[PDB]
Amino acid sequence: VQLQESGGGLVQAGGSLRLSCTASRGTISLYAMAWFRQAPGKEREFVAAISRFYNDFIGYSTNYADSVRARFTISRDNAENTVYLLMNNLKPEDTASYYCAASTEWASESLQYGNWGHESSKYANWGQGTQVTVSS
Amino acid sequence: VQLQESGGGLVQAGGSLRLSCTASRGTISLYAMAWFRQAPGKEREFVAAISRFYNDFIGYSTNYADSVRARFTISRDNAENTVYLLMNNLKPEDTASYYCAASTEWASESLQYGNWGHESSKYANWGQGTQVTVSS
Amino acid sequence: VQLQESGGGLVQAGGSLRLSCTASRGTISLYAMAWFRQAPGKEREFVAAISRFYNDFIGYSTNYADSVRARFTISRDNAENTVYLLMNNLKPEDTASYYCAASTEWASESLQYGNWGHESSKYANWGQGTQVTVSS
Amino acid sequence: DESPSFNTSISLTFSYFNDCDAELRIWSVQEDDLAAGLSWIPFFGPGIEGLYTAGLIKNQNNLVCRLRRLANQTAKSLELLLRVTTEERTFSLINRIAIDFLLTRW
Amino acid sequence: DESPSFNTSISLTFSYFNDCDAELRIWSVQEDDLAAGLSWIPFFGPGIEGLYTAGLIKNQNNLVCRLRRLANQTAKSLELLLRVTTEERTFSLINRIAIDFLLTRW
Amino acid sequence: DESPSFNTSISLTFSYFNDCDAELRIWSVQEDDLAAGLSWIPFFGPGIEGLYTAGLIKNQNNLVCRLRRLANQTAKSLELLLRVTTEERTFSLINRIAIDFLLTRW
Amino acid sequence: GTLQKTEDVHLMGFTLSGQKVADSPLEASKRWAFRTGVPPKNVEYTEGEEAKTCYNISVTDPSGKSLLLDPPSNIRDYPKCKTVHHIQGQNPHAQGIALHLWGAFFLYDRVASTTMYRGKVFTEGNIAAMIVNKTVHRMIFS
Amino acid sequence: GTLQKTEDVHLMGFTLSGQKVADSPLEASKRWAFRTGVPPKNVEYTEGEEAKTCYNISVTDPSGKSLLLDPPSNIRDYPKCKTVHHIQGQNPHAQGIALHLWGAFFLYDRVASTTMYRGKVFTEGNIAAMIVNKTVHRMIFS
Amino acid sequence: GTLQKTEDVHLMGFTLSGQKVADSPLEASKRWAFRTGVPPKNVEYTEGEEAKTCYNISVTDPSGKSLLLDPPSNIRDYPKCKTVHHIQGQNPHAQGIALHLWGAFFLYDRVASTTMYRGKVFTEGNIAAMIVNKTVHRMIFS
Ligand SMILES: *[C@@H]1O[C@H](CO)[C@@H](O[C@@H]2O[C@H](CO)[C@@H](O[C@@H]3O[C@H](CO[C@H]4O[C@H](CO)[C@@H](O)[C@H](O)[C@@H]4O)[C@@H](O)[C@H](O[C@H]4O[C@H](CO)[C@@H](O)[C@H](O)[C@@H]4O)[C@@H]3O)[C@H](O)[C@H]2NC(C)=O)[C@H](O)[C@H]1NC(C)=O
Ligand SMILES: *[C@@H]1O[C@H](CO)[C@@H](O[C@@H]2O[C@H](CO)[C@@H](O[C@@H]3O[C@H](CO[C@H]4O[C@H](CO)[C@@H](O)[C@H](O)[C@@H]4O)[C@@H](O)[C@H](O[C@H]4O[C@H](CO)[C@@H](O)[C@H](O)[C@@H]4O)[C@@H]3O)[C@H](O)[C@H]2NC(C)=O)[C@H](O)[C@H]1NC(C)=O
Ligand SMILES: *[C@@H]1O[C@H](CO)[C@@H](O[C@@H]2O[C@H](CO)[C@@H](O[C@@H]3O[C@H](CO[C@H]4O[C@H](CO)[C@@H](O)[C@H](O)[C@@H]4O)[C@@H](O)[C@H](O[C@H]4O[C@H](CO)[C@@H](O)[C@H](O)[C@@H]4O)[C@@H]3O)[C@H](O)[C@H]2NC(C)=O)[C@H](O)[C@H]1NC(C)=O
Ligand SMILES: *[C@@H]1O[C@H](CO)[C@@H](O[C@@H]2O[C@H](CO)[C@@H](O[C@@H]3O[C@H](CO)[C@@H](O)[C@H](O)[C@@H]3O)[C@H](O)[C@H]2NC(C)=O)[C@H](O)[C@H]1NC(C)=O
Ligand SMILES: *[C@@H]1O[C@H](CO)[C@@H](O[C@@H]2O[C@H](CO)[C@@H](O[C@@H]3O[C@H](CO)[C@@H](O)[C@H](O)[C@@H]3O)[C@H](O)[C@H]2NC(C)=O)[C@H](O)[C@H]1NC(C)=O
Ligand SMILES: *[C@@H]1O[C@H](CO)[C@@H](O[C@@H]2O[C@H](CO)[C@@H](O[C@@H]3O[C@H](CO)[C@@H](O)[C@H](O)[C@@H]3O)[C@H](O)[C@H]2NC(C)=O)[C@H](O)[C@H]1NC(C)=O
Repeated sequence: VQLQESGGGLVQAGGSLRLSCTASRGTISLYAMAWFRQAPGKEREFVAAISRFYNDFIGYSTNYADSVRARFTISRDNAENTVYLLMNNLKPEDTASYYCAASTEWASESLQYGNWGHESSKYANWGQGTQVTVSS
Repeated sequence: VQLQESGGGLVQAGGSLRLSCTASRGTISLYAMAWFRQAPGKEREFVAAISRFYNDFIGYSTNYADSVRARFTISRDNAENTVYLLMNNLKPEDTASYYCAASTEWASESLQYGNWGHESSKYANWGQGTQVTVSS
Repeated sequence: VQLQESGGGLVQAGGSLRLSCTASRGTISLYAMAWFRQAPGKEREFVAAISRFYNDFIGYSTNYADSVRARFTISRDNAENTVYLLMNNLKPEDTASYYCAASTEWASESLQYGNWGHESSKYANWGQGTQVTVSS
Repeated sequence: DESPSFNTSISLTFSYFNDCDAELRIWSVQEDDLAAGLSWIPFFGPGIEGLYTAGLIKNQNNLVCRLRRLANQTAKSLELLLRVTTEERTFSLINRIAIDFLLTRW
Repeated sequence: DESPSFNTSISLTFSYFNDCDAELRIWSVQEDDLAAGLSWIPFFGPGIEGLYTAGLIKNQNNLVCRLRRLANQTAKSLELLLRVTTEERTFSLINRIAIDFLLTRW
Repeated sequence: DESPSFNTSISLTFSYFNDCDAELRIWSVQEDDLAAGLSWIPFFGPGIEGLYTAGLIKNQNNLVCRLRRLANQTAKSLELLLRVTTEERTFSLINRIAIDFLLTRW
Repeated sequence: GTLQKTEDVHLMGFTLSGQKVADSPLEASKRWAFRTGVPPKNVEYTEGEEAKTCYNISVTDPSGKSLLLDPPSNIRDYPKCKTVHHIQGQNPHAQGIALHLWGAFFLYDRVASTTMYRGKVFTEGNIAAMIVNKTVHRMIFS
Repeated sequence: GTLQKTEDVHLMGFTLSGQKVADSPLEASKRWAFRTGVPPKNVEYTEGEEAKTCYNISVTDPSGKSLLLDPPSNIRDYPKCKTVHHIQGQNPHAQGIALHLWGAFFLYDRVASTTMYRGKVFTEGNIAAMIVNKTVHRMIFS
Repeated sequence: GTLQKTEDVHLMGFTLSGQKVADSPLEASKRWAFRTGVPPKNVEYTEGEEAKTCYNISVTDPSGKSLLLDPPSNIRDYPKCKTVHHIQGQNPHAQGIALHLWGAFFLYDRVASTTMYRGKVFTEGNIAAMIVNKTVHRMIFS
């Protein structure tokens, strides 16, 4: 149920970071979880999301926003009860407060092909977030 | 007729610059135009040159000095009445004062194959030049 | 007989150096040559070795330690009576005092294939060595 | 690799060497474009996207079913042949079928 | 592709399946004496710059003009043959001509 | 290049177009891997390290000592034929030998 | 019968969706698996049937590199598809190349493959070779 | 038909300059253009006519990159050229690859191509296939 | 006329160790040399002998660049080798590619080459072509 974010900080342009998202009193193997970000003066935008069932081939279903494709990689470890985001080749437009969210509305049935989990009205249990700042 | 140069400055080794050459009271669509440079204690040497007809295929025929091949490029825009040179991968042997020149003696007939416009006795209307300095 | 080292110093990580080793009253075309290194608090380890016959094809027989393969290159010049080693892509684990050694025990018969000259009990005429330090 | 011969001796004869859909539509390389006059030149050609024409194969004597099962047992023989070769680029089979036809025809 | 069997009967026969220069000088690969003591080895071979010999095909029975005409009309079939394939490397052709000859003469 | 036919009837016959070992141990692909049932599928295949099988060709009518002699006279024609070609990829000769066989059975 | 020209033979690719086989992404993902130790192969085919269902699949590891292969210059997208399914995924415990469990082929533009490439729309199918001359081609086609 | 060996088939490249076609670089550049969406193709030939005028051409965009293709390892310079014209150019409004308007081929060392490459000397020409045995080859070659 | 199919043509590659030629690395190194100006050529064979001695050789210049060429994706290690000699050396005065001085080919996994490659296990040998069918091949095989 309760979540927390870690790993944010200040980096230069073109740098890399890795965010961790953990839950203490909640088993993450029943929810699909997503990373969002919010800039000052802007709305809270989708970044990435990862699903809940395994499929042998195409293991965990992932989805990314178009500005962060081929740069950001989401990951899930159920045994460590963790969700990671490895961010690579950072731009100064990526400076935001990053948030971790969970949902149990979807991620039933099976594989979610195409844009899925891209909204914010069904994700709950937002953490306090962490500040990622990319500047020269 | 009256030309001026802009865009020079001080860069490190391996850097890049872009110089502009504009004409105030002369339409450059009747001249073939060239970039030269001069070092302190050395003569004024050829760098690049560009012709005046279009040919559909092989549009504007250009020529370069052997020390600046595959690093420097020359270009022109007729509506903006401007001749650019983009220099890439600078060496400290390229430190010089750069000058812009035009001719009407050549640029008749059509496509100029082979070393053409490599002299300096036919170029006129030299500008004041700009200083390009490459040092560590 | 009397050997001497030169070319060591302080470099950053990923840098390159070139060590020379010169003999005053000895002709190194009679001996097989080798480079070793020693860290403070560690034993003296093998780095590289080069043999004494030419073979037209495959030339002078070389051998490298496994930590320094595809990074360090040994060479001999017989007319200048020198043996060289070029270090490329230095790591901070390479910080050591480097030593030059000669042997007349092996390098008879011909082509020395496989791990050869990897020990230290037969090499003699060690120089004073030079300090190579790789640090940030 | 198996290969039928569609003769015309409408009725057609077959000579070699549910799970079936009757409607078969295909895409094919252009033939009438050869009669254009100038479009055989690659600069005046159609390009990648306009290179294909759609068509339909009619199912008159269980033609489509006997092509679908032909592919389904042809893929077993062809893949072992792809196992033998050492090249990973595009490999052609047209010359091999023609030489096999000439070798068994003698 | 079109192909003549350029064959004999001094007097010579042209079979099948201004804008001309009579003088035809060409380059080729060592007309005869293909062997020597140690020439077939590529270490003692000719090299990439000196393996070409020069010859002069004589216009006996208007050979050169008709070869030029045949070359100028071959491109119609050749570009349409190259359009169908999708491989972008060098494409051999003499095997197709030999298989075409075997298929047509039988 | 040379290619002998090699026929049986046990007495045996040779038809073309010491300094040798009697024993000849070779590696081959497989007689028939189809007998497993699903080994033709690449996911159920053996892979690179288990693709070959071992065999022993027996020197019955001095077979090994004439194949070793045949392989050395083959090299000249092969090096010249590779000199003619300009492609640096591997070149297959099976179609070439088959076409050369078909163009001489007249 | 008889065969007159070398270009009279054809190799069509027939899709598995015409074999009354389920083509939903869940029911088609159970025919694909990763395996090490086998090279990929390609084969040229001339023409074929357009599929009801086509797929565009990218699979990456938790590190970030892709588990599939880069497409060569001859690989293109499949010509006509009624619908295309866009699927992204993350597969931690798997290594090697992608292969088809039934022994079928991954069809592209005039190239059939034993493996699956990146960013390229394919289908499942099997190719068949045959001999058709121009007379019965005009008799059957369209 | 007298065809006994496969190496009796010759593919000869005849230049356009032997067809009394004007071959100065002034009026030879109007047979060439740019086009997007066409793959390049190459074909192997055996021997060819000694050329009169050849061309060595590199064109570039105003950003500094060449508009022609990178030549493969197969592509080499044309063997015999009496005159080689060195043309350096720059073409802003032009995207795609280079193609020939007459349908002719750009001849290189035993490779005929439908496109032009960077830094390689070519000529304009067309190829023809014929069947010549050794006894007739020694009669005409000299 | 014993050719009925095209799969009856085999390409066994016989090694020089069975030719009563010495195979120690010293004497085998005297059949190898360096030369520039010759392109490398590869040919495909199907099967061959089990070699007695094999070689794993890398040669570098004083700068650090390997004088041997890099291997393509189809080059693999030789299948059967009783002894693999690991040789590494430095050759200053030598430019070009590696060539054999007799005419023998550098045998790899079903590929025979005229040149050597970086870090691949090869042997010496010459390939031979003949025609056998299945009855003879069960008569001779094991
Ligand atoms: C040509 O076309 C035919 C169809 O016309 C195809 O044949 C199919 O071949 C596949 C091969 O894998 C068959 O799949 C097998 O399904 C079985 C599963 O059993 C269930 O289904 C059957 C009914 O189909 C019922 O008994 C019951 O519902 C069962 O629950 C098994 O035999 C196989 O399972 C194997 O794989 C799974 C994982 O993949 C594992 O459990 C084991 O490894 C197990 O061995 C297999 O999955 C399929 O049924 C065939 N179809 C038909 C209709 O018979 C050919 O493939 C096709 N050829 C080509 C080249 O495309
Ligand atoms: C076999 O060899 C022959 C001879 O060399 C080649 O034939 C030539 O083919 C080209 C194809 O482009 C012809 O070029 C065309 O010329 C025309 C120009 O207009 C003239 O038309 C007639 C010609 O006598 C005159 O009455 C008239 O006054 C003009 O002088 C046009 O038809 C073409 O123009 C095209 O380009 C321009 C701009 O690029 C545009 O208007 C259009 O795009 C237009 O299509 C073209 O220039 C050439 O004339 C032919 N030569 C001869 C002698 O007939 C064959 O091509 C060759 N076969 C091969 C290679 O396969
Ligand atoms: C097919 O099989 C045959 C054997 O059946 C092989 O033939 C051998 O070919 C090589 C080619 O290099 C021959 O080697 C040459 O021998 C001569 C000198 O060598 C010795 O000759 C006799 C041997 O008893 C003695 O006087 C003495 O030991 C000599 O040392 C020369 O002709 C050649 O020398 C050349 O190279 C050296 C560089 O090393 C230089 O001096 C010169 O360049 C000189 O030209 C060469 O050494 C060998 O003798 C042949 N063997 C037999 C038994 O005849 C074929 O190679 C094989 N084909 C293949 C594998 O493709
Ligand atoms: C099938 O899916 C793949 C991805 O799995 C799609 O490839 C993507 O195609 C787009 C559009 O061309 C590429 O974006 C482009 O990037 C360049 C460079 O930044 C720039 O021109 C624009 O940003 C442009 O949008 C994208 O990079 C590429 N993605 C990958 C991972 O290669 C492909 O289009 C899909 N096919 C179909 C038919 O939908
Ligand atoms: C056709 O024109 C091209 C383009 O100008 C010529 O290619 C050029 O060839 C020269 C001579 O070999 C190359 O110069 C050399 O560069 C290397 C590395 O810097 C060095 O050895 C020397 O600097 C040497 O001069 C040059 O790089 C190359 N240019 C390009 C763009 O590839 C080609 O030679 C011409 N063909 C002829 C004259 O037959
Ligand atoms: C023939 O000689 C070459 C000489 O390079 C051998 O290739 C080398 O093989 C070793 C053992 O697999 C490789 O080392 C390994 O590298 C990986 C990644 O760096 C890592 O697990 C360890 O560093 C490990 O030692 C080595 O990289 C490789 N060298 C090259 C240049 O590729 C080859 O194995 C020899 N062949 C035989 C059959 O012995």
